[PDB]
Amino acid sequence: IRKKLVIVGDGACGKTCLLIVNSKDQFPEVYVPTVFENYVADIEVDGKQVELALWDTAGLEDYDRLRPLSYPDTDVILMCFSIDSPDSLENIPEKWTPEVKHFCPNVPIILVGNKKDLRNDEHTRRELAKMKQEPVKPEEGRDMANRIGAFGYMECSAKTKDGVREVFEMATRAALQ
Ligand SMILES: Nc1nc2c(ncn2[C@@H]2O[C@H](COP(=O)(O)OP(=O)(O)NP(=O)(O)O)[C@@H](O)[C@H]2O)c(=O)[nH]1
Ligand SMILES: [Mg+2]
Ligand SMILES: [Mg+2]
Repeated sequence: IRKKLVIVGDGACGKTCLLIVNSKDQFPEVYVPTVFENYVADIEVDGKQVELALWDTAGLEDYDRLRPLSYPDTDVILMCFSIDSPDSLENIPEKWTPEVKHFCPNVPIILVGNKKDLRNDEHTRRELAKMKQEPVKPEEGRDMANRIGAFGYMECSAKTKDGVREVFEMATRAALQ
């Protein structure tokens, strides 16, 4: 069984790192903005054997006209924000859902909060407190998931691996149904 996954979301919100930790076990050393990229992951869910094509896309506006070339015939979308960036969550209904809904109107969406390891990070909390902000709360992520009609809401850390497996298990289930 082959299924296609496309990952989207604000620049630097952790998309590439999430695909790599899942499919190569290594955590990339240098932050390099994505143009486009492809990876493959073999996953097994409910005794079903699945070869998941992972289509990585650009968060940078520089590449907005390129990103839609990745959408044909998608089976599941991972729509991401970073827990260290409340504005990246605000941009989910502003830009990511409108775009996905247009190109892939009925494809299931998993809303994914990345960088969970930064929720309790002192530097992050101090930096955001300067703007009278704080890390995204799980309740806020889950509210947004409901608002946009996502299949599910998941949090993870590519850095520590917490929750990564479950994101891809959920995405595969979604892709199969
Ligand atoms: N603390 C922490 N940092 C992370 C995590 N995942 C990625 N990062 C860091 O965040 C930066 C951007 O990550 P990356 O995956 O490249 O982001 P992206 O969403 O693919 N960006 P683009 O849209 O530009 O391709 C990198 O410096 C990376 O090390 C995570 O789980 N925790
Ligand atoms: Mg990237
Ligand atoms: Mg915005």
